[PDB]
Amino acid sequence: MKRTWQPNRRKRAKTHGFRARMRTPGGRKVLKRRRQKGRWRLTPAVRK
Amino acid sequence: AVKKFKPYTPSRRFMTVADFSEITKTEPEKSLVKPLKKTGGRNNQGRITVRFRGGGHKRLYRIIDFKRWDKVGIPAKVAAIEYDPNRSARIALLHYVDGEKRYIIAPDGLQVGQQVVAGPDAPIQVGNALPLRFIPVGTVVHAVELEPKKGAKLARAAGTSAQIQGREGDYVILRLPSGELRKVHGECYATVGAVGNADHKNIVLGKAGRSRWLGRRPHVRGAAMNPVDHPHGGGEGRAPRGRPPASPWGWQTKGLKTRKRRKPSSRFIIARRKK
RNA sequence: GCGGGGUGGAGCAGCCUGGUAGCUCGUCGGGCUCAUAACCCGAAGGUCGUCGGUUCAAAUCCGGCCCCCGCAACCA
RNA sequence: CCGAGGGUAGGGCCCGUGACUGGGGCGAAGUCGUAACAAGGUAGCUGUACCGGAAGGUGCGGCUGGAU
RNA sequence: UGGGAGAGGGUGGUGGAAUUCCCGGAGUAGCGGUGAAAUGCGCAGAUACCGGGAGGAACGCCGAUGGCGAAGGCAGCCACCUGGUCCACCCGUGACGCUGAGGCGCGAAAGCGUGGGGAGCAAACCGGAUUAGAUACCCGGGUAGUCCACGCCCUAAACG
RNA sequence: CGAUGUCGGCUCGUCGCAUCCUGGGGCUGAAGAAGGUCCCAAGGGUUGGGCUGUUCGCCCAUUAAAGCGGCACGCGAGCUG
RNA sequence: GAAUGCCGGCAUGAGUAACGAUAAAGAGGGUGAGAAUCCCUCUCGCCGUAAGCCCAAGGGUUCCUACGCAAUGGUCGUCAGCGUAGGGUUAGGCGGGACCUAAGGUGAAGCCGAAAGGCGUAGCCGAAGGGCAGCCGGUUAAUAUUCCGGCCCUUCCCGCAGGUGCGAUGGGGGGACGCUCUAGGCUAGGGGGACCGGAGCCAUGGACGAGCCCGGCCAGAAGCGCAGGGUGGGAGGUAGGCAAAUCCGCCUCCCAACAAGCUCUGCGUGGUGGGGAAGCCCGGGUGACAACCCCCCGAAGCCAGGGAGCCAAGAAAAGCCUCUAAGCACAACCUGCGGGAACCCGUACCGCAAACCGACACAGGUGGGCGGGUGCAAGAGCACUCAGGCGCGCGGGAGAACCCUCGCCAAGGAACUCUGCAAGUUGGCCCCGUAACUUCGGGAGAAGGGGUGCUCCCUGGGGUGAUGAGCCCCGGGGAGCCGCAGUGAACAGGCUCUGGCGACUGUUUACCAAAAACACAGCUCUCUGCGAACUCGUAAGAGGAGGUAUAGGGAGCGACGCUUGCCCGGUGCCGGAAGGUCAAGGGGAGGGGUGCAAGCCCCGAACCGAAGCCCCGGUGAACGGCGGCCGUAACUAUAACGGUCCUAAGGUAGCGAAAUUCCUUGUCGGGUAAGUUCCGACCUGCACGAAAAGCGUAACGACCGGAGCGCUGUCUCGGCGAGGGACCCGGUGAAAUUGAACUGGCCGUGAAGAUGCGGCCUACCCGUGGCAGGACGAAAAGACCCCGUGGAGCUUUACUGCAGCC
RNA sequence: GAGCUAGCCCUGGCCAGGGUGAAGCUGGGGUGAGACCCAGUGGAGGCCCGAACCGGUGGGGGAUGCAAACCCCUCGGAUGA
Ligand SMILES: [Mg+2]
Ligand SMILES: [Mg+2]
Ligand SMILES: [Mg+2]
Ligand SMILES: [Mg+2]
Ligand SMILES: [Mg+2]
Ligand SMILES: [Mg+2]
Ligand SMILES: [Mg+2]
Ligand SMILES: [Mg+2]
Ligand SMILES: [Mg+2]
Ligand SMILES: [Mg+2]
Ligand SMILES: [Mg+2]
Ligand SMILES: [Mg+2]
Ligand SMILES: [Mg+2]
Ligand SMILES: [Mg+2]
Ligand SMILES: [Mg+2]
Ligand SMILES: [Mg+2]
Ligand SMILES: [Mg+2]
Ligand SMILES: [Mg+2]
Ligand SMILES: [Mg+2]
Ligand SMILES: [Mg+2]
Ligand SMILES: [Mg+2]
Ligand SMILES: [Mg+2]
Ligand SMILES: [Mg+2]
Ligand SMILES: [Mg+2]
Ligand SMILES: [Mg+2]
Ligand SMILES: [Mg+2]
Ligand SMILES: [Mg+2]
Ligand SMILES: [Mg+2]
Ligand SMILES: [Mg+2]
Ligand SMILES: [Mg+2]
Ligand SMILES: [Mg+2]
Ligand SMILES: [Mg+2]
Ligand SMILES: [Mg+2]
Ligand SMILES: [Mg+2]
Ligand SMILES: [Mg+2]
Ligand SMILES: [Mg+2]
Ligand SMILES: [Mg+2]
Ligand SMILES: [Mg+2]
Ligand SMILES: [Mg+2]
Ligand SMILES: [Mg+2]
Ligand SMILES: [Mg+2]
Ligand SMILES: [Mg+2]
Ligand SMILES: [Mg+2]
Ligand SMILES: [Mg+2]
Ligand SMILES: [Mg+2]
Ligand SMILES: [Mg+2]
Ligand SMILES: [Mg+2]
Ligand SMILES: [Mg+2]
Ligand SMILES: [Mg+2]
Ligand SMILES: [Mg+2]
Ligand SMILES: [Mg+2]
Ligand SMILES: [Mg+2]
Ligand SMILES: [Mg+2]
Ligand SMILES: [Mg+2]
Ligand SMILES: [Mg+2]
Ligand SMILES: [Mg+2]
Ligand SMILES: [Mg+2]
Ligand SMILES: [Mg+2]
Ligand SMILES: [Mg+2]
Ligand SMILES: [Mg+2]
Ligand SMILES: [Mg+2]
Ligand SMILES: [Mg+2]
Ligand SMILES: [Mg+2]
Ligand SMILES: [Mg+2]
Ligand SMILES: [Mg+2]
Ligand SMILES: [Mg+2]
Ligand SMILES: [Mg+2]
Ligand SMILES: [Mg+2]
Ligand SMILES: [Mg+2]
Ligand SMILES: [Mg+2]
Ligand SMILES: [Mg+2]
Ligand SMILES: [Mg+2]
Ligand SMILES: [Mg+2]
Ligand SMILES: [Mg+2]
Ligand SMILES: [Mg+2]
Ligand SMILES: [Mg+2]
Ligand SMILES: [Mg+2]
Ligand SMILES: [Mg+2]
Ligand SMILES: [Mg+2]
Ligand SMILES: [Mg+2]
Ligand SMILES: [Mg+2]
Ligand SMILES: [Mg+2]
Ligand SMILES: [Mg+2]
Ligand SMILES: [Mg+2]
Ligand SMILES: [Mg+2]
Ligand SMILES: [Mg+2]
Ligand SMILES: [Mg+2]
Ligand SMILES: [Mg+2]
Ligand SMILES: [Mg+2]
Ligand SMILES: [Mg+2]
Ligand SMILES: [Mg+2]
Ligand SMILES: [Mg+2]
Ligand SMILES: [Mg+2]
Ligand SMILES: [Mg+2]
Ligand SMILES: [Mg+2]
Ligand SMILES: [Mg+2]
Ligand SMILES: [Mg+2]
Ligand SMILES: [Mg+2]
Ligand SMILES: [Mg+2]
Ligand SMILES: [Mg+2]
Ligand SMILES: [Mg+2]
Ligand SMILES: [Mg+2]
Ligand SMILES: [Mg+2]
Ligand SMILES: [Mg+2]
Ligand SMILES: [Mg+2]
Ligand SMILES: [Mg+2]
Ligand SMILES: [Mg+2]
Ligand SMILES: [Mg+2]
Ligand SMILES: [Mg+2]
Ligand SMILES: [Mg+2]
Ligand SMILES: [Mg+2]
Ligand SMILES: [Mg+2]
Ligand SMILES: [Mg+2]
Ligand SMILES: [Mg+2]
Ligand SMILES: [Mg+2]
Ligand SMILES: [Mg+2]
Ligand SMILES: [Mg+2]
Ligand SMILES: [Mg+2]
Ligand SMILES: [Mg+2]
Ligand SMILES: [Mg+2]
Ligand SMILES: [Mg+2]
Ligand SMILES: [Mg+2]
Ligand SMILES: [Mg+2]
Ligand SMILES: [Mg+2]
Ligand SMILES: [Mg+2]
Ligand SMILES: [Mg+2]
Ligand SMILES: [Mg+2]
Ligand SMILES: [Mg+2]
Ligand SMILES: [Mg+2]
Ligand SMILES: [Mg+2]
Ligand SMILES: [Mg+2]
Ligand SMILES: [Mg+2]
Ligand SMILES: [Mg+2]
Ligand SMILES: [Mg+2]
Ligand SMILES: [Mg+2]
Ligand SMILES: [Mg+2]
Ligand SMILES: [Mg+2]
Ligand SMILES: [Mg+2]
Ligand SMILES: [Mg+2]
Ligand SMILES: [Mg+2]
Ligand SMILES: [Mg+2]
Ligand SMILES: [Mg+2]
Ligand SMILES: [Mg+2]
Ligand SMILES: [Mg+2]
Ligand SMILES: [Mg+2]
Ligand SMILES: [Mg+2]
Ligand SMILES: [Mg+2]
Ligand SMILES: [Mg+2]
Ligand SMILES: [Mg+2]
Ligand SMILES: [Mg+2]
Ligand SMILES: [Mg+2]
Ligand SMILES: [Mg+2]
Ligand SMILES: [Mg+2]
Ligand SMILES: [Mg+2]
Ligand SMILES: [Mg+2]
Ligand SMILES: [Mg+2]
Ligand SMILES: [Mg+2]
Ligand SMILES: [Mg+2]
Ligand SMILES: [Mg+2]
Ligand SMILES: [Mg+2]
Ligand SMILES: [Mg+2]
Ligand SMILES: [Mg+2]
Ligand SMILES: [Mg+2]
Ligand SMILES: [Mg+2]
Ligand SMILES: [Mg+2]
Ligand SMILES: [Mg+2]
Ligand SMILES: [Mg+2]
Ligand SMILES: [Mg+2]
Ligand SMILES: [Mg+2]
Ligand SMILES: [Mg+2]
Ligand SMILES: [Mg+2]
Ligand SMILES: [Mg+2]
Ligand SMILES: [Mg+2]
Ligand SMILES: [Mg+2]
Ligand SMILES: [Mg+2]
Ligand SMILES: [Mg+2]
Ligand SMILES: [Mg+2]
Ligand SMILES: [Mg+2]
Ligand SMILES: [Mg+2]
Ligand SMILES: [Mg+2]
Ligand SMILES: [Mg+2]
Ligand SMILES: [Mg+2]
Ligand SMILES: [Mg+2]
Ligand SMILES: [Mg+2]
Ligand SMILES: [Mg+2]
Ligand SMILES: [Mg+2]
Ligand SMILES: [Mg+2]
Ligand SMILES: [Mg+2]
Ligand SMILES: [Mg+2]
Ligand SMILES: [Mg+2]
Ligand SMILES: [Mg+2]
Ligand SMILES: [Mg+2]
Ligand SMILES: [Mg+2]
Ligand SMILES: [Mg+2]
Ligand SMILES: [Mg+2]
Ligand SMILES: [Mg+2]
Ligand SMILES: [Mg+2]
Ligand SMILES: [Mg+2]
Ligand SMILES: [Mg+2]
Ligand SMILES: [Mg+2]
Ligand SMILES: [Mg+2]
Ligand SMILES: [Mg+2]
Ligand SMILES: [Mg+2]
Ligand SMILES: [Mg+2]
Ligand SMILES: [Mg+2]
Ligand SMILES: [Mg+2]
Ligand SMILES: [Mg+2]
Ligand SMILES: [Mg+2]
Ligand SMILES: [Mg+2]
Ligand SMILES: [Mg+2]
Ligand SMILES: [Mg+2]
Ligand SMILES: [Mg+2]
Ligand SMILES: [Mg+2]
Ligand SMILES: [Mg+2]
Ligand SMILES: [Mg+2]
Ligand SMILES: [Mg+2]
Ligand SMILES: [Mg+2]
Ligand SMILES: [Mg+2]
Ligand SMILES: [Mg+2]
Ligand SMILES: [Mg+2]
Ligand SMILES: [Mg+2]
Ligand SMILES: [Mg+2]
Ligand SMILES: [Mg+2]
Ligand SMILES: [Mg+2]
Ligand SMILES: [Mg+2]
Ligand SMILES: [Mg+2]
Ligand SMILES: [Mg+2]
Ligand SMILES: [Mg+2]
Ligand SMILES: [Mg+2]
Ligand SMILES: [Mg+2]
Ligand SMILES: [Mg+2]
Ligand SMILES: [Mg+2]
Ligand SMILES: [Mg+2]
């Protein structure tokens, strides 16, 4: 049966991408959060 | 005169279609259509603000000339009478001797090849657009402005009419299609005659699907829902309203008046509606 | 179990708030009519379901017994 | 091959019969009213409509086979 | 061929009286209704009166014992379209006629369907009276219907 | 109640005897046949259907007879639902 | 030492279940230390509208080659999508970008919001839509419309020639459109040939044949031929297309008119460039100088923006063409020609799967194109087969119970069971034939029945072609042959009678309910005059609607037919400029404080004073409600009728033991041998009843009742057979569970159901296949129930607030 | 967080084959003209049978599964909401 994960590069980077995070106050705080923690990736990798 | 089908399917039994007889041009004037943004009932927040809307046939919007006082004294010939799906009426194409083309709401009795005109000096014949204050008292009329130069707003649906009961200063007294008696400014424009396609009310849609083609999605009774949904939701088995019959949002629906109290229009409504 | 009732012959008031039994019909006698009904004039008939208490006094207030309607009798 | 008939399936007509149900006819002295015949005490009859225990009533139109 | 009389029919238009409602005025203690009353309405201003507006329906006098139509039936006035009929002349065809099972059409009222319209009226229904009762007659209301268009129904004391 | 699955059917039985039948008896208002009533007896037996979820019951047709109860109203780590 | 404690480690079940579709294997030869498992061959079987092939997404080196086998692979492993290393993806023309817009997103102007932010015309962004120039072959271990060969084409820059009022983000045209049906001519693809080429073949009884087997093409510029698409020409006037305009629109006039012409596509041919089989002999070479022709079928694809019909009325923008304005006409543009210039990113590989989404090399999921042949009426159906791909990554044996899937069964034939649940029967085509009823369409594939193969003979019409042969497509008649049987295999309705509910096709609880539930056309009520009501938002702003009472919101009812009675006292709503009550505010009779005093300051009556409520009316397809007792007829019984109490009014029509009836399996009738169900009646309706609609109703229904025929392993009642497991052997090897265990029966006892206490009886030690009575077996800190001054959803005339509205 | 799901918006795509035969149009009949009748033509429909596709009715299997919804047989829609 159709499972929930149907990957899509365009959907991934438009939804969770860096520029998506940057245009929203919540989103910026996410990036601030992940920098503070030392996350290697601030953003889900997607091959464009 | 509406058109019946033989009952060769359960739906063809009662389904009736317009006769389309008065229509003489089966395709719109390309210089006068434009993309009609289908809304499906959603507003600029993306929220259903008018329930049960969507999924109907694609349409192009024929531009209608609800002003007509743009071209005082410029007569025009009746090119054709077409189909407009964005309204209950028919539209008539105008080939202005100016060389300009416009659509108007087709009245009843308007004939292709006749010439109409708009303005204070116009003749009192079907199709001419005059300022209200110049049309003889007692004559029917349509496409009426509510305020001068603001656009035709009254009597534009198929079959509707408006009769001029009398005058009083800068204002004439109209009987609207609702039966309401209203004072409208005399300088407001209107068109001699009643909108055509009177037989529009006798169309029997015939089956669910036809309603769906019209953009009209299925409607759910609050009685069929649950208390989180609607004042009439809940109850074991069927149930009477069990409370004053109400809408999903609380307010009552059987008699409760909703016109705004202090509305300045009230000074010009002479007699509220009828039947 | 919880509520209401029981009074001339029929159906009802009076009970709450003790001292008084009242209304319609019917029944009896008289009248009008040739006669009956209707109508009119008079009258009689209820010891208040029963027993027991309270009271100076109980249809009435409080118990018991009897009958008679009404509601409830749910969770597995 | 045809073929009496036998068999299978489906029709049409007639007759008998059937819980119950419909009105009808008749039946010396039942109950309820009083609808019609006098202007029958609201003239009657009528087609239709609706209504009512019942006769009937009422509306709409008609007829005199209505009176003074 | 020339003439005539007629509410014959269909369409469109339109006139005035009256009723009801609404608006303004002025005015106040009742009005309405009956056999007598009550319901009802009215001091939250009715009735009566003047002016204004809206809407529907029927057309007073003429009107007659009259006229027209095959019948049902047709009544303000105007115009268009259309049927019938009588008279005159004595002009044309030359028995081309009468009737009519069937068939077809029209067919008052009520009634039905789809739209409209709704003043007055009014089955149903409600109320007030009367009465033993009064699911009636009388009184106050009142919905269909009555009215228009289209389509049905096809009835009659459709009678002379 | 940190779970003992609950009616009925099916399958499989097994036990009790207050015995439905078959076996042995006394009394009888037991002539015979056939019944009634009680005693002894649990070895074996104790049908097929219509209706209802039904247990039960009623009915049809037979029978020697169409017994009654226990086994967590026997039996869902056996089935059914 | 216990917390169903936390972490880790190791046990138990156990050599146990399983090792993942029952499409299937066998032998020979190789390699290597080792082989059922890797390589090669021959045989067998499986897919073939796929299990073959090509795209897109997703994946991200998984590709190719060499060398490896510890782990991964459910066994093995010499193999591999595994480890190591090396290699491999080449474009002006394919895709995307340097082009265009769609929803949507962003957003100078602007608007709004405590902050953050929300809006918003233009513009910008945004694609699998528009627009735009490459086709056939060869080549590598691995890339190819990309390299190479051939033959084509595009844009930009510049130059030359000719032409022209040139010039645009500005005007106009075009782009530019649905659904169904569909003409002509093509092409893709396919069938056949007694014709053309071909290595070879003659078997086992026959055949040296008009025999067999295999092939008989692809691309191509200009032109030409065929078939289509698109398209009037000229003149005069002009006020419209927000400047101008010779363009476009409008009007008049003349000519042309199914044409033609001009133009643009498709197809065919076309200089030329390629391809080329079986068979054989080692991916190659030979075949071969291969031949490359005729006929038929033929698209859903092409011409194409084709045609007709219909209603539900079917994007935008650029490219492109045209018009002109600034300007500029030494320019510029157009046409032809030449040279030069032409960047960025993708390209490997899987891609219905072992490489994607499912934790797995997972029987699941995943959009597009191609998808051959024969027969069965057709077809993407079915069976078998081509190309091509596979035998599913444990095997060998055995031939028990039992389980699964499947085959047959004497006699009976639903007796099974809640139920014909299941499984039978029926089954395509053609012909004959078909009832009640009906809304006249239907019911209908009703029901029921006949036929169906092969051979010879005669013959009718059609497409092609030519009017003929040939091929191909429909038929008709006659005579025969064979079998148990002719849609001989596969795929392919059982039917009827009669109720309930719902009109109908639809919709639904993803993952226990598909229904009678929701929806539905239709009916009514009601709100709304437009800056509409209503909705979402603090707002701006949006939806409603670029709509306007024949429209839009809300509510009930639910096709259609015949209908929908009475009650307005209570609640809701609508109306009501009187009255009564009524807050802030107004007002200020008159009090109080303080001060020497002017003053400052406090309280405060009458009276004026909104909505709401009170009060007066209306209102049911508004919330709703629609009685009791007693008596009465010339047999009895029952009451048409009467008496009285109460109400706002006392349930009308129609229906009724009903999806509703308690007593109840009511009573009567039908059906049956027998009927708690069914149907038909009756009416004391516990507790129908009229838009939470009432009574019907053709048709429809994987709904729920009842009955019959057919036919059956459902059953009496079971038997036998098949294969996949179970069983045995080699390989790999779990799980929940588990205080420890040296873990028997009875009758007692015990916290009331004891392997564990007592008495007695039984009993050598340990396994294997089976069964499921017990271990109050496992799982789950009972969902029932109660408790907790635990929680959450829902309600309202509970309380108190708030939005909103007045 | 709407890469599952639900609705809507934009833009594309897909639905083998067979069956039934509405209006209309033609011809004829009919009539004063009509209504209408017949035959041919036509190809309508939330029409019919049935693949793909979308589903999920009944039964069986599965139940530490192939699978945290699967498999087999059967069944519903299949130009339309
Ligand atoms: Mg899903
Ligand atoms: Mg997706
Ligand atoms: Mg993407
Ligand atoms: Mg994408
Ligand atoms: Mg996306
Ligand atoms: Mg976003
Ligand atoms: Mg992003
Ligand atoms: Mg911030
Ligand atoms: Mg780092
Ligand atoms: Mg992030
Ligand atoms: Mg019709
Ligand atoms: Mg029209
Ligand atoms: Mg445009
Ligand atoms: Mg919009
Ligand atoms: Mg927006
Ligand atoms: Mg937003
Ligand atoms: Mg948002
Ligand atoms: Mg809404
Ligand atoms: Mg909506
Ligand atoms: Mg229109
Ligand atoms: Mg509209
Ligand atoms: Mg005005
Ligand atoms: Mg309608
Ligand atoms: Mg639409
Ligand atoms: Mg609804
Ligand atoms: Mg509900
Ligand atoms: Mg619900
Ligand atoms: Mg919610
Ligand atoms: Mg609620
Ligand atoms: Mg409710
Ligand atoms: Mg409910
Ligand atoms: Mg409900
Ligand atoms: Mg209920
Ligand atoms: Mg209700
Ligand atoms: Mg209620
Ligand atoms: Mg309410
Ligand atoms: Mg109004
Ligand atoms: Mg009292
Ligand atoms: Mg007293
Ligand atoms: Mg009294
Ligand atoms: Mg006393
Ligand atoms: Mg409870
Ligand atoms: Mg015989
Ligand atoms: Mg007597
Ligand atoms: Mg009399
Ligand atoms: Mg009389
Ligand atoms: Mg009288
Ligand atoms: Mg009456
Ligand atoms: Mg008064
Ligand atoms: Mg006064
Ligand atoms: Mg009026
Ligand atoms: Mg007169
Ligand atoms: Mg003469
Ligand atoms: Mg009364
Ligand atoms: Mg009296
Ligand atoms: Mg009297
Ligand atoms: Mg008539
Ligand atoms: Mg317990
Ligand atoms: Mg436990
Ligand atoms: Mg259990
Ligand atoms: Mg059994
Ligand atoms: Mg004895
Ligand atoms: Mg025994
Ligand atoms: Mg029991
Ligand atoms: Mg019983
Ligand atoms: Mg018993
Ligand atoms: Mg015996
Ligand atoms: Mg137990
Ligand atoms: Mg017990
Ligand atoms: Mg079980
Ligand atoms: Mg059980
Ligand atoms: Mg157990
Ligand atoms: Mg157990
Ligand atoms: Mg067992
Ligand atoms: Mg301890
Ligand atoms: Mg544990
Ligand atoms: Mg713990
Ligand atoms: Mg732990
Ligand atoms: Mg460790
Ligand atoms: Mg551990
Ligand atoms: Mg370990
Ligand atoms: Mg151990
Ligand atoms: Mg072990
Ligand atoms: Mg074991
Ligand atoms: Mg296992
Ligand atoms: Mg397994
Ligand atoms: Mg399989
Ligand atoms: Mg297979
Ligand atoms: Mg080695
Ligand atoms: Mg090996
Ligand atoms: Mg090995
Ligand atoms: Mg082998
Ligand atoms: Mg090999
Ligand atoms: Mg991966
Ligand atoms: Mg290894
Ligand atoms: Mg190694
Ligand atoms: Mg491994
Ligand atoms: Mg594996
Ligand atoms: Mg190994
Ligand atoms: Mg190239
Ligand atoms: Mg550049
Ligand atoms: Mg660049
Ligand atoms: Mg704020
Ligand atoms: Mg973007
Ligand atoms: Mg872009
Ligand atoms: Mg693109
Ligand atoms: Mg497009
Ligand atoms: Mg390109
Ligand atoms: Mg090319
Ligand atoms: Mg190539
Ligand atoms: Mg190389
Ligand atoms: Mg367009
Ligand atoms: Mg269509
Ligand atoms: Mg070609
Ligand atoms: Mg072929
Ligand atoms: Mg070529
Ligand atoms: Mg000009
Ligand atoms: Mg082209
Ligand atoms: Mg070769
Ligand atoms: Mg050679
Ligand atoms: Mg196609
Ligand atoms: Mg095309
Ligand atoms: Mg053409
Ligand atoms: Mg645009
Ligand atoms: Mg110059
Ligand atoms: Mg030029
Ligand atoms: Mg490549
Ligand atoms: Mg698949
Ligand atoms: Mg695919
Ligand atoms: Mg693979
Ligand atoms: Mg999984
Ligand atoms: Mg996952
Ligand atoms: Mg595997
Ligand atoms: Mg082939
Ligand atoms: Mg076939
Ligand atoms: Mg295999
Ligand atoms: Mg397979
Ligand atoms: Mg064995
Ligand atoms: Mg199998
Ligand atoms: Mg067989
Ligand atoms: Mg055999
Ligand atoms: Mg048998
Ligand atoms: Mg049988
Ligand atoms: Mg039989
Ligand atoms: Mg078959
Ligand atoms: Mg057959
Ligand atoms: Mg029949
Ligand atoms: Mg029927
Ligand atoms: Mg019929
Ligand atoms: Mg069929
Ligand atoms: Mg048949
Ligand atoms: Mg047939
Ligand atoms: Mg034959
Ligand atoms: Mg043969
Ligand atoms: Mg079938
Ligand atoms: Mg249904
Ligand atoms: Mg339903
Ligand atoms: Mg119905
Ligand atoms: Mg319905
Ligand atoms: Mg369907
Ligand atoms: Mg479910
Ligand atoms: Mg669920
Ligand atoms: Mg779930
Ligand atoms: Mg769930
Ligand atoms: Mg299920
Ligand atoms: Mg359900
Ligand atoms: Mg269903
Ligand atoms: Mg519904
Ligand atoms: Mg329905
Ligand atoms: Mg209706
Ligand atoms: Mg209405
Ligand atoms: Mg708008
Ligand atoms: Mg009917
Ligand atoms: Mg009321
Ligand atoms: Mg009231
Ligand atoms: Mg009220
Ligand atoms: Mg007030
Ligand atoms: Mg109530
Ligand atoms: Mg009430
Ligand atoms: Mg009635
Ligand atoms: Mg019963
Ligand atoms: Mg009954
Ligand atoms: Mg019964
Ligand atoms: Mg019933
Ligand atoms: Mg009931
Ligand atoms: Mg019962
Ligand atoms: Mg019985
Ligand atoms: Mg009984
Ligand atoms: Mg019987
Ligand atoms: Mg009874
Ligand atoms: Mg029916
Ligand atoms: Mg259905
Ligand atoms: Mg169903
Ligand atoms: Mg039978
Ligand atoms: Mg068996
Ligand atoms: Mg076997
Ligand atoms: Mg085995
Ligand atoms: Mg051994
Ligand atoms: Mg081993
Ligand atoms: Mg291993
Ligand atoms: Mg121990
Ligand atoms: Mg031990
Ligand atoms: Mg032991
Ligand atoms: Mg032992
Ligand atoms: Mg014990
Ligand atoms: Mg022991
Ligand atoms: Mg011990
Ligand atoms: Mg012991
Ligand atoms: Mg012991
Ligand atoms: Mg023992
Ligand atoms: Mg075992
Ligand atoms: Mg056990
Ligand atoms: Mg146990
Ligand atoms: Mg325990
Ligand atoms: Mg659990
Ligand atoms: Mg629990
Ligand atoms: Mg806990
Ligand atoms: Mg707990
Ligand atoms: Mg607990
Ligand atoms: Mg619960
Ligand atoms: Mg408890
Ligand atoms: Mg408390
Ligand atoms: Mg406490
Ligand atoms: Mg609490
Ligand atoms: Mg707030
Ligand atoms: Mg409001
Ligand atoms: Mg999604
Ligand atoms: Mg199809
Ligand atoms: Mg057929
Ligand atoms: Mg046509
Ligand atoms: Mg089955
Ligand atoms: Mg299957
Ligand atoms: Mg189908």
